[PDB]
Amino acid sequence: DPTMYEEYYSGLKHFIECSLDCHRAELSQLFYPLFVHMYLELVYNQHENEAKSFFEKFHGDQECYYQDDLRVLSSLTKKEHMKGNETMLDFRTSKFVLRISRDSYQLLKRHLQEKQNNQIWNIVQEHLYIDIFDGMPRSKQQIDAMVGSLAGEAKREANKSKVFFGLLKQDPNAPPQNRIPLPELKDSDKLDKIMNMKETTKRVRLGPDCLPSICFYTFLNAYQGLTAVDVTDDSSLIAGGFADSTVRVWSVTPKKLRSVKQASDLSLIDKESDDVLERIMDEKTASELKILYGHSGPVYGASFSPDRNYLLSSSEDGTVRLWSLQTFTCLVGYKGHNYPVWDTQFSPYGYYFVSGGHDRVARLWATDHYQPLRIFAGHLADVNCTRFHPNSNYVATGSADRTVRLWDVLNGNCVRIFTGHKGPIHSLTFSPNGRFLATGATDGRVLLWDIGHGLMVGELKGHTDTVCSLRFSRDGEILASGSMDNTVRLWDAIKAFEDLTATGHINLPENSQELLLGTYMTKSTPVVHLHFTRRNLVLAAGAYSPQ
Amino acid sequence: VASMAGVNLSEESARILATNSETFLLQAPLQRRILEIGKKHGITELHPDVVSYVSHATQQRLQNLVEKISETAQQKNFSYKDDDRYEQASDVRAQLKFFEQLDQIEKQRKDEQEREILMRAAKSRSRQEDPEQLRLKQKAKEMQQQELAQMRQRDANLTALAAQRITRVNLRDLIFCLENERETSHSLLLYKAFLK
Amino acid sequence: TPLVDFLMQLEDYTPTIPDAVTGYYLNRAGFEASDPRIIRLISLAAQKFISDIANDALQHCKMKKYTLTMEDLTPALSEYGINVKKPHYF
Amino acid sequence: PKDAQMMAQILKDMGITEYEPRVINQMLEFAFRYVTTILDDAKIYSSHAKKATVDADDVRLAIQCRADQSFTSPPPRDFLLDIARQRNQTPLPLIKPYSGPRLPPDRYCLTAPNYRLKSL
Amino acid sequence: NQVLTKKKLQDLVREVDPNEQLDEDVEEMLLQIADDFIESVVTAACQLARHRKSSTLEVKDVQLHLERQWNMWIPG
Repeated sequence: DPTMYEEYYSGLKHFIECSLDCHRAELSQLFYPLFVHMYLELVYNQHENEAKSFFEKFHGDQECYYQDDLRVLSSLTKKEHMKGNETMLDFRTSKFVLRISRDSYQLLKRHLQEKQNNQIWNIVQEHLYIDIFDGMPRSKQQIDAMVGSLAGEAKREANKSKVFFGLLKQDPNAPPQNRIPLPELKDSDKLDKIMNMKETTKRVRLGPDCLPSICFYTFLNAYQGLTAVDVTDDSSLIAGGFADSTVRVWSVTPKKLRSVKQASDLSLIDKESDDVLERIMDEKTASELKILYGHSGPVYGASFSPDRNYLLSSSEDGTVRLWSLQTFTCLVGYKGHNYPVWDTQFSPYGYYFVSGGHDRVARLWATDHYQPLRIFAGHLADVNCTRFHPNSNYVATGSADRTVRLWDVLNGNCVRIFTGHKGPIHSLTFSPNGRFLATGATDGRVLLWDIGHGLMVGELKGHTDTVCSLRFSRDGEILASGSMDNTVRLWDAIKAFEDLTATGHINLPENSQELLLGTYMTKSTPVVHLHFTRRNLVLAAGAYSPQ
Repeated sequence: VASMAGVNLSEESARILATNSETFLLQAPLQRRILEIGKKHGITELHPDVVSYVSHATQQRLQNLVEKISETAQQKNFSYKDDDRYEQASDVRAQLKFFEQLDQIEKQRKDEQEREILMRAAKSRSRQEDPEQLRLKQKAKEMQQQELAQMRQRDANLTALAAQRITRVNLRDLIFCLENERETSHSLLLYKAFLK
Repeated sequence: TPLVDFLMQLEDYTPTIPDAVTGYYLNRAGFEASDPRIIRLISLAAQKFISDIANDALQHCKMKKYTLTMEDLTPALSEYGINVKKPHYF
Repeated sequence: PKDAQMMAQILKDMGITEYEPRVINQMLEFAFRYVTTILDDAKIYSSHAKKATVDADDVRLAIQCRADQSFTSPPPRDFLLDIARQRNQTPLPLIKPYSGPRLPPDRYCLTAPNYRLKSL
Repeated sequence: NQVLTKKKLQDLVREVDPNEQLDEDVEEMLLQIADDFIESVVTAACQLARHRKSSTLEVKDVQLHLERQWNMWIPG
């Protein structure tokens, strides 16, 4: 067996490239998983020289989007090198899904059911799933749009579960209010939405004509590296997570950051007064900047609560920290990861929060328990991003294995798997409808996914480097994208969703040029955050790095 | 012992004086335990001084960990407020007592608002149809005030008739002594202990 | 309370390491400057560690004073259980 | 240099185009630290087996007994999926409506009277 | 099958502090740590013994794994 793997793979490589061009582009999908599963089985059975020869002969006929995985594999030559990788260990035990059409599968099975190639047929039916759809064979630039992950292009039986992608309060896609036990709406929280709809009165309709104004909030000195930004829902606070293990809150309105008075000062005043909150504020402590200490590592996540208290921060030391914004101290340290927590976010109702880390899970916490409630443990690499749905019944977790996964908060089940990115996903955002999801990664592609159909609905390919920030407008009219090419691109998020299967795919339009409303370049400044004011004004924050 | 000025020598000699300032494994099931793992390597029999050496090695592993979790389980039993060399700097917990009083006041306010809304539901010279919740519920409010009077005369009738600190080690103290040492810092036994 | 007395004396004491530099590496690890005297005790403890290593290295140099070489730091840190490494690649 | 020019090719084979000049100097410092603790343990294992020449099985032993302690990994997928389904089976608790600032029990928070010494 | 009888572990705590009580969770985790220690030590000692070309697992093999990976230095 092992000395003739360069005869099995080169025989199937000769069959596919000699096929007709309609089936050739679809049968080129099983070049990459058959190259890795034959290479990893050689190095697991301690056949290093043969493994090295196979890698040298076939690595360069692999698709260009796979270079990073190919480099990790070139390093892997021993068995014990792979026994502690835990990403190729989970790749060897899982099954590549490999969605192919029935018109091309008949040519494949008429070349594998014969005894002439019963060995490569034995590897296919051991290591590869094949998910068959009845339809046209896809084009090469459509197959290129939806592949790219390891154990990628998942089954349609995963993307057929019922997802309550509607907003709460009739919408038939909306979940009930008692599905997830969400917290009560207090009179101070009801007072927030009264002044929120005064901002909505001045909210402009953006569209492709009235392009929004962008106010860049640059961090000027920032010689400790800025790693996390968050803005409150009303543009009042801006948090900064830095590499010197600090969180720094800035007030952007002309209203200094005050702490509440100490317990001796609150005991002498009375409650039940109308002023109460005003009475409690301390004016002795009033700055335009509050520095928060306590992480022993670079703060990677930053998340405000919707009631403008309760800053959240996660860092390299494996803890998620809940900072008060009334006392400006730390309250809780959530130690569930032993590994760098790459992101955290509060729920849009403010009770639960999700944190994704290097240990390839995302935990669901509740700010009341020292232990999590849900563990979302299906990714094969680091959970880079963690985003809540606008109804907070679903959590989207992008990751470094080039997949985006929706997770139901009930039962912890993965209800959607979105594959088609070529690099690790570094930004997710939801549409304000709740129907759509924009994801960005290191390939500079912004892929727009449907959530009810579990189908990608568009691909935005204007950016060059890693797209690290996405946000839709408050109306949903414009998706704003910020990346490391120091550009803030605006995309038409209405013309991108004009059409709303069983083939499990739609013919993507190649329409990025018509969906770009504008590109604005920053002065040597990577756009770390993008925020939309409730009057539809774009805010962006990024450390100025002269580089 | 190989290092004469070794740095873990001064640790557990000053740790013991910090705790002063406030296993012997079974030989019969252990000897079967060593031999079964020896089948996977070809170590078919063992030396008779090994099964008591591993028992002395397991003791100095856990005694180095029982002493380590005892000096952090007594770290929480140091009350500063009895001493008056220390001064309080920032109490968030009394601010929380203030919050609890404020929340009781808010709940009282909400009850008053609900009563006002019920009264409005049928405001007239005479009680009005179904929304006349004022006629019955307001009488009940008066009944509830009469019931409070009870919680105050029971405090009066009975008055007229009348006329070595123990240290408990939590799972936090064991987890705190696992992520610090190099072994069991990135281990599946500490990772699972975060959920126990 | 000998150390409590010492820390109370540490106000009006200037250590060899500044508190703007000792406090920088403490803020890097989450330790925030609540009290200057605590920063000063941490600075003095670090100084004692480096000074003790240096004095042991000087006894080794006198046995084999003047220049401190990596072959003096090697037996000085060996009783501490620390194996120092030569550069060897430059 | 000789070994420092190979270090710039290990990074360029991993696609690292931009790096600080102190990056090569301390990966060589780690590579020197790693080989002088394999070979230091290799002659300890050779003296255990009582042979005057440190041969290839001694380095095979010293590598796999140093990689069993030093280089760990995240937990595996069959371990993460077992603790997930043990945790995701428990239903979500209801919320008390006016409990106040929602926090864990006070021995799990960082809210204590937080004392300091009297200056005298 | 259990090698640590959960009562001699309580005498390991009484020798350190006469006034201390562990929790049941803490005791069970301590028993798991002991079991894991025995397994790792024996496996590596057996690797050293196969290396010395032996079927005997003498202490020299157990003593070497403590000094190099755990730094215990138990008198033999």
